[PDB]
Amino acid sequence: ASVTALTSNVSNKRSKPDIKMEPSAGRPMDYQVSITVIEARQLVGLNMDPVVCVEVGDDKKYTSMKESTNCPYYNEYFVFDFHVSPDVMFDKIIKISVIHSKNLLRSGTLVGSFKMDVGTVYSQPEHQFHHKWAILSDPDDISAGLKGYVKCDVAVVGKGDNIKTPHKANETDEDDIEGNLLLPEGVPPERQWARFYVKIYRAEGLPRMNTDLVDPYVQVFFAGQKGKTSVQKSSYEPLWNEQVVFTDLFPPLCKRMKVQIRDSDKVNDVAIGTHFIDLRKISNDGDKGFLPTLGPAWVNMYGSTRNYTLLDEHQDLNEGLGEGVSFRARLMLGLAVEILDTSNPELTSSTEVQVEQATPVSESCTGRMEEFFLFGAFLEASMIDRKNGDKPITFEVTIGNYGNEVDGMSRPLRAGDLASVSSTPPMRPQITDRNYFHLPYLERKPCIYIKSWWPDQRRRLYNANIMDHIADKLEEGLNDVQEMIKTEKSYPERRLRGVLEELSCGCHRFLSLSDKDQGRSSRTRLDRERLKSCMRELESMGQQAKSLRAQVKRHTVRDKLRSCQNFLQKLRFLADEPQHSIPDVFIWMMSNNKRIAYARVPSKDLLFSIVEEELGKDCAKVKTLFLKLPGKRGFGSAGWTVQAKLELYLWLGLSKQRKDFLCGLPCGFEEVKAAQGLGLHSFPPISLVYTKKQAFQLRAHMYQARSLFAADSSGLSDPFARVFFINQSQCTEVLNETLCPTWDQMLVFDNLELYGEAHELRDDPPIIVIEIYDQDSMGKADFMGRTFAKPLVKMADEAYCPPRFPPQLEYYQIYRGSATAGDLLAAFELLQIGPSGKADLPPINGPVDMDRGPIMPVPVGIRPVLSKYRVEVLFWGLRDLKRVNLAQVDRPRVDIECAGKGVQSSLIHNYKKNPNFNTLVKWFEVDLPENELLHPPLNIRVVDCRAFGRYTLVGSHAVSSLRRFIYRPPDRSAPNWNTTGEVVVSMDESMLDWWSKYFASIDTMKEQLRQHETAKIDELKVYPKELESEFDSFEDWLHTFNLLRGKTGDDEDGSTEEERIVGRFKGSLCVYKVPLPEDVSREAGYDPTYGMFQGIPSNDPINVLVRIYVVRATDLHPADINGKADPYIAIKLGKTDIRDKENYISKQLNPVFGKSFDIEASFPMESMLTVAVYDWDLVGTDDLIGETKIDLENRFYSKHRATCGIAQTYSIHGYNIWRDPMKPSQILTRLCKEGKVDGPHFGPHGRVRVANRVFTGPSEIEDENGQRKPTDEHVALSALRHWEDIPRVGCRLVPEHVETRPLLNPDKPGIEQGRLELWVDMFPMDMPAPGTPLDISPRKPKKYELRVIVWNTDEVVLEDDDFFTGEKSSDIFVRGWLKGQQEDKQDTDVHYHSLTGEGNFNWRYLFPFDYLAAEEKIVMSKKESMFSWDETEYKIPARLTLQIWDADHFSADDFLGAIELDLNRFPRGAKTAKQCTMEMATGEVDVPLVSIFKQKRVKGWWPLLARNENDEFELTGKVEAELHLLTAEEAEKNPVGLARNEPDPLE
Ligand SMILES: CCCCCC(=O)OC[C@H](COP(=O)(O)OC[C@H](N)C(=O)O)OC(=O)CCCCC
Ligand SMILES: CCCCCC(=O)OC[C@H](COP(=O)(O)OC[C@H](N)C(=O)O)OC(=O)CCCCC
Ligand SMILES: [Ca+2]
Ligand SMILES: [Ca+2]
Ligand SMILES: [Ca+2]
Ligand SMILES: [Ca+2]
Ligand SMILES: [Ca+2]
Ligand SMILES: [Ca+2]
Ligand SMILES: [Ca+2]
Ligand SMILES: [Ca+2]
Ligand SMILES: [Ca+2]
Repeated sequence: ASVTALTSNVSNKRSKPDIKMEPSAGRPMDYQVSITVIEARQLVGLNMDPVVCVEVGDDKKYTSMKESTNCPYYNEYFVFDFHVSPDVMFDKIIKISVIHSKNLLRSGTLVGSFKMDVGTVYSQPEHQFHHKWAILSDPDDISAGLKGYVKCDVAVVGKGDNIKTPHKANETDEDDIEGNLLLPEGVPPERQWARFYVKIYRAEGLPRMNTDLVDPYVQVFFAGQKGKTSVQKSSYEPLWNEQVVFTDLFPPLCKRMKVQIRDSDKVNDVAIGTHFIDLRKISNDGDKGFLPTLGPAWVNMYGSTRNYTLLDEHQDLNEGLGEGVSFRARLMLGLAVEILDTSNPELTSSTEVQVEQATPVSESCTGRMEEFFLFGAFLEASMIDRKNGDKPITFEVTIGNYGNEVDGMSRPLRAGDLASVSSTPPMRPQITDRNYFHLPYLERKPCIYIKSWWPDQRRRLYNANIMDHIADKLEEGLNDVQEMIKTEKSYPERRLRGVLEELSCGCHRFLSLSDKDQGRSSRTRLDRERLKSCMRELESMGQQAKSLRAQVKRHTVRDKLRSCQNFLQKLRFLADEPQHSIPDVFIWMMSNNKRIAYARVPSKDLLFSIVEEELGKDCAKVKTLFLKLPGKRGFGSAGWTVQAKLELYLWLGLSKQRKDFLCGLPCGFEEVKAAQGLGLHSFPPISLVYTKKQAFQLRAHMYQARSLFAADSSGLSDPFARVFFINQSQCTEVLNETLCPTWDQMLVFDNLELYGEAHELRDDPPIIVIEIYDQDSMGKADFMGRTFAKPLVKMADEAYCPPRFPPQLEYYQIYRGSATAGDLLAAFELLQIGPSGKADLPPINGPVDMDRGPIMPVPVGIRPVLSKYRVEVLFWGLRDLKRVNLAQVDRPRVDIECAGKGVQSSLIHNYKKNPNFNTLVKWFEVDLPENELLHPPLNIRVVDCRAFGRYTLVGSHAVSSLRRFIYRPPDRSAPNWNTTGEVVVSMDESMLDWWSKYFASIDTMKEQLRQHETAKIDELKVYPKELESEFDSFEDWLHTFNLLRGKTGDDEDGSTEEERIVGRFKGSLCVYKVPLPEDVSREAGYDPTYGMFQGIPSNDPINVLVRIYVVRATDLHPADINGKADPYIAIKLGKTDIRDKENYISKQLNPVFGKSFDIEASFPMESMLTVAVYDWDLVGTDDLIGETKIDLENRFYSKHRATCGIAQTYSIHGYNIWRDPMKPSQILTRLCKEGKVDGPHFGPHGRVRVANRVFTGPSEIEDENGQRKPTDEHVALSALRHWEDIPRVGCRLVPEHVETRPLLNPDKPGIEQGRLELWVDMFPMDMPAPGTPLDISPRKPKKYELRVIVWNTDEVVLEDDDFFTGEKSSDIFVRGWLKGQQEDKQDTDVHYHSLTGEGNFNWRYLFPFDYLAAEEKIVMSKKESMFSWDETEYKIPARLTLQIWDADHFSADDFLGAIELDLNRFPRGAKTAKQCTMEMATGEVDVPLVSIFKQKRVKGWWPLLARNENDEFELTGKVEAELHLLTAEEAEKNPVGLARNEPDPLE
């Protein structure tokens, strides 16, 4: 590829800071874990009744009990719902266990368990595992072996996540367990046991917790286990030297460990601080990796404010559930992993959590204590919330507990006797405006200085600073590439190649810097191993960056960019230091000593170094901080207002390195120092008095906004924008009833004073805060959003000349919290008033409209150049207009306005009889910018026309981008438009049904979704998503515009976007430049009454028969207390509201409906199709599982012909019968007549000519009896299948299909909780009517009867011992069933007192059962319990179970052995009892497998196995059996009796 690259910034993203006002982390979000326990195999137990218990967090659910099987089958679906933050969510433990003998009084005996947290599932490629086997292990015994496997799906979805879900085909497979384990990639299939020594040494700096002492201990949580140390009573500096040892599998699938200091109290046990150790960050896998190690090193814990209160509203911060607002404690800590030798018998095999005495460590192992100096300079404090600032305001800086004056001296003491001044002097605020204050610092900036003592682990922070510097440059470069992609700047591939080259240079630079301290003795094992890992990963990263730079091309910019995103995330993951050294710096606003708002600067960001890459990104720089409310108060409505805005200079480093700690400040200040600092050059000042000052003038060219927040009940706003710069604020004018105001207003901040000649003021200007506000009637203003900007600084010596000046308008992203609230098209420049005064400034011109007066416009050269455009609007109709106020909408009219100009539609004089417009096409002319990116949005605004000029607003939609509707002149010289040149294109049955072709299409789709990851059945096209997702929503000529009314909801609660829809406007737009050329006009026709919209179909009402075929549903959300649902299909279309409550499928979460519903709807009025799934309830209302909206109006009028899908092949009989009443010849004739194509010209019956192309195919049809007639329909359907290749009006037609539409619940938004497979046919009733609906009803199971003649038994173990003489014997009888123990169990008579294991039975079982051949499942209908309302259909595997039992007269019968013959895959029986061995039933592949549905008679010997105390299989008996499968029709013709009875007796 090309080698040319760009290194510098081109796209001006640096003038748009992405300031996060809220922390944007730890926000709660709806999560869902769906777990489908499919089956289990090879479970360890004797006569076990296994129940799978599935826990996610604390909630646990159970499957049904399967009786007397070591390989049960469940196919049961569980859904766990949570509303928690992602860190809490991913720490939840998914535990899949198998228990037995559980009843109402006794907890079940545990067989085996599997542990894996939610975050392991979420880190999967599709956030899920599909068809994987959980390795069960004994969690209480390290010497125990494998306890079985549980095949299961585990999936995690957040709000708005999309998962490719595989379709539920017939799983008639014998897939390998060991090749499909439930483990992440890189984890070995056999996992050893290991011990996690969480050594806890001591803690320092604890706050008050009783009123006033504290009694701390440390509780450690790991993988669901917990253990705690002793309580060190009455100590702020506790000392434990105690290790908490967990025994768990390695490598652990629960990857976070929660260390938590707690205070012991008899009233309530309370948390002090919480730190999470990430095991990913302290370990590496593979042979080159290392075991999880940490320490002995300090760890910093953060939480609530340390002042004592009786009730703490920020107690969740002490639990680690949010960002900490104050320093709580620091804790020496270590972690070690020792892999246990499980074969060695000397150590104990128990797994319970030990608390032992750890070996104490010295303080010198963490690094020698060094004196750190922190300096601050509050250059500016503005934008303080007026709800607090009636009283004087201080700013207190604290690092650790140093400088915490108000909460007490919990500080050890480690210039001479320099007293730390950590708080600014109090000063009364002055009014900026009605919402904000500012402190009048002016020339006197207050300063702070804090002396602290920390261990000298600066090397960790330096390495993190280097790698975070590389990550910062990479993130800035990727934002540059994305922004120049979005604004369509030329050649983004050069910028991406330069970014990759710079990333490779930084990765090479890290390796030369990080090895300069290898000789340090105060260096943990984690430091050495992580340094080696980071060096290896960054060298591999530099090589991968060079390789990816070699692959960047023009068309491949958009897919190498996400490849660089995982580089960015790997640098961010590696850049976090798990061994904390210096705690973060906190800056707090106070008033009357009450803590109000905080900022938290990371300590490594302020650290000083000689090397530029080791230097922190905020060290010796003026940092813009936005203080926020602590805890949950910074979220939502309370966190909307800016609490404060600081320009805070900060420096941190050693006290030996503080010679240049004032170098980053603006020049021209005099240091005012305390009484201790008189005559001392090195003493830091308590304030700066600036003598230099520079006059400035900021111009805010606020031209336009778009897509703004709606803060009025009409769905609109009255937005005006307030611009904040330093200590001043100015407002634009209020524009009424719009969400896209064109203010066109320049705000001039005259004679500003910038104190001090700032270092690099051109490259780092002060930030501008822009706040939108909805003006209201009696005087308040709703917060409408906030964006940030950086002005283009023009110095006095600079010329106001291109290419830098005048600044162009750019879009600044507006936010309300975290939600996007539109864009602000504005430009900002910061012009210095020179020595000559204001004459050097560019001229300020008067307004074009003289009535505006003192309001200045955006000047020429900054405002966009306008050109004439014509917007042509098609007014197709208005659908589903909801009630405005209480009344109905009766005379609607559509006013469409763009950039002040506009047109109004014809008034619909009566909405009910015909919601249509008399004039279909109207147009207006409007000046729009040359740049298509700067085009203002077009507003659709439907009003209800009452009498006497009184209009009420029904709804409003904002078309944000007009570029979809922009008519460029099409290229008709392309070879696709060529219509000349001849092109030639060439081409046990009676048991098939629609399910045959459906399963064939499902298999074809399943292999087609695996192709890109690297007799014959005619098929259809199964879509994994909606049909709209394939055919671009059928919006080829007709578009939908959802009208909205009411206020937009908040980011957490309130209204939602789908609730605010009060109607739909049907129509299209076509925007083109004026004048349009005449040849372009005649290429598009341009009839004067239709404009650009040629080929528009008839607007008249037409009756349409809508036939909805509902096939099945998958993964339905449970809506009953038993974890299941009783789904039925409820379809709403127009006035027809079918609710099929009589045909519900009871207790099924994957129902097979097989239904068809006929609804006659008057199109285009009755066109919103709502197919819903409802859980039927015996008492109370039926619950909505989910629903989908299909919008048949787009389907009916589309050029894709979405009315009826066209089949792959044509026939008039059988499973592939042609559904459409219009034959393929008629469809081809209609498509040629509508498209004005010459044709279809049928010559001989095997060919047709459509335009320049000739199709050929078979020429004869089959009329159901083997006889043939000549026909034209095969070649017509071949032409219809290749209709996309037609040159002039060719189009990909909709095939016969089954679409998978997600089911959405408004009560549980954002999470898909169902997948309804369906398809919709539409037939106009003025055409000939279709026939009967297709029989897509589910397959009736074929009736069978399996006859199992148990002849004899041999070598049965003798269970009984004689009480008087002592010889062994056994009362052998055989127990057999096919469906279950409570439904098909039959026992032979007892062969009493067998002294050798030989039994003689000659006993015939009969097992009548219903069978589905495709699913290989026995179908049976039975009640779930005795107290149940209805019979439930169950599908179980066809498995014959034969068991040997010993009959006891005075006790229960004793289980001896069993075999579970799968009737499709059971081994062949041996010819004699001698040839029967252990290897037939176990995992040896050398024994061939036989299906009884093919062989139809198998006689032989089979082994019966039982597990002893050593958990191994042993041969406890052999049985001779004669399986003989018959149909029911064969069984009635040849009847036999039970046991030995007539007919066909047995001896
Ligand atoms: C007394 C026995 C209580 C047993 C526990 C209990 O509360 O059962 C509620 C039952 C079942 O209702 P659902 O299946 O919708 O609740 C399940 C829910 N949708 C979910 O999915 O969580 O309803 C009634 O008894 C009728 C109430 C209204 C009567 C007018
Ligand atoms: C012979 C007695 C029959 C009694 C039949 C009866 O009353 O059934 C109602 C329910 C059981 O109904 P389903 O679980 O099938 O719920 C149906 C569907 N899933 C729903 O959601 O509603 O009974 C109980 O809860 C305990 C009753 C104890 C009565 C002593
Ligand atoms: Ca206490
Ligand atoms: Ca309002
Ligand atoms: Ca308002
Ligand atoms: Ca229910
Ligand atoms: Ca129900
Ligand atoms: Ca209900
Ligand atoms: Ca016995
Ligand atoms: Ca006995
Ligand atoms: Ca017994």
